Amino acid sequence: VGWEQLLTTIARTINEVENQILTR
Amino acid sequence: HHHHHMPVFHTRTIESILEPVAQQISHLVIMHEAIPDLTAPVAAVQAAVSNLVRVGKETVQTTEDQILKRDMPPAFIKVENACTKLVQAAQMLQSDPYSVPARDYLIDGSRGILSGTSDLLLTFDEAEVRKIIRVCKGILEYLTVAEVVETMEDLVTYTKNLGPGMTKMAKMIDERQQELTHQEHRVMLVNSMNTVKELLPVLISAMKIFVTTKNSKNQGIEEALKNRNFTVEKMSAEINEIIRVLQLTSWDEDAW
Repeated sequence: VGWEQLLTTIARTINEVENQILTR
Repeated sequence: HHHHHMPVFHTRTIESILEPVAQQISHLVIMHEAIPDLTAPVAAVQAAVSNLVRVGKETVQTTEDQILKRDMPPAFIKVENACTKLVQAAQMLQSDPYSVPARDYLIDGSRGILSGTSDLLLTFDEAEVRKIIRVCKGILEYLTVAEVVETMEDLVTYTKNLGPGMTKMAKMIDERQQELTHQEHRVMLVNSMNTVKELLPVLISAMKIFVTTKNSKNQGIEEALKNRNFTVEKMSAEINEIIRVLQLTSWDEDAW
């Protein structure tokens, strides 16, 4: 695990949460 | 030297969304290692956060859920604030890839984003639980109607209404306990629901006796009334316990 990968993960996770909101 | 703790998320759904981030943060915290140029990846996080904030504001400004409306902002605020730390870190790392304070921001910012996103998901989770509670409260309210049933015709109507109502409530509780991670709370929910379901036929039986007794001559209705009332009281106690348990959280759900 490295910083570049963790940051990519965070960005994707945030997009996931936004999508949850948009579908609710 | 500071000790840390990754969360035991409230539900399986939240766990599946956030577990990867938590695990990756833990890995980096524990690791033994200079950090590359993070300007671009941080900018991608910044853009994601900005989109999320935009949607969050739209929701806060349009929701009729006065409670959701009030609990949401603090979570988005925590996420945004944490994002600013990542931005500052990337700026510092451009001039000094070995910056210790920069690494500190990366970690604090990453953890703050995890904690804020978890808080956000929990606010939406609470709104879902409020829907279950509303159904539970509708059953409590309908249980108060039992005392007004004094004819066999009305008893038929009552049973045909309370029956399906309980079925719906039970289904919501079964589905909810399956989502919870904390075993102690699941057990309490299942035990209370079972107790409630068992009391249902006892209640109908007591109401039938009351109706029969009332519509007869010279019989005393005091005993039938007492027995009916006793059952309603026990059922209401159980439903209130379900309502209480549905709202419980745990210390281990915090990230730090």
